[PDB]
Amino acid sequence: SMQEEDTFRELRIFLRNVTHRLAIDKRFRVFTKPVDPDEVPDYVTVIKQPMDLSSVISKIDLHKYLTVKDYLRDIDLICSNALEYNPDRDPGDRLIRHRACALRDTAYAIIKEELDEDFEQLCEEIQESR
Repeated sequence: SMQEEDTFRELRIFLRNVTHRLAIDKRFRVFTKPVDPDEVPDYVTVIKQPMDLSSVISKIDLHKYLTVKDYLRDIDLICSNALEYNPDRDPGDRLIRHRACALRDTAYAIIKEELDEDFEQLCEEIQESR
């Protein structure tokens, strides 16, 4: 219905807003474009589902997230790809691992403070009925 649209438009705007607060943050700059294949050749062999804040944005715009839960799962993938790819054997590794976790935990904290539970519930029921 019209009212379902209203709801997803509202969702999309909230998701853009969150992604961009993540993206302007200095610590998270390295998550704002795809790991470049030509510049990191074996990434693709280890990491099967690549994800970064730019492709999250396109996905919002192509209406791929009907819930916040689905959006969070993609932010979580950004983090876990990074923990999975990066060895954990020194301070640079340590820096990047800490930023991935920070990204993930910052996304949760923002959603948690700002997302009305009745709004997400309504998003979930609309998806469950499709």
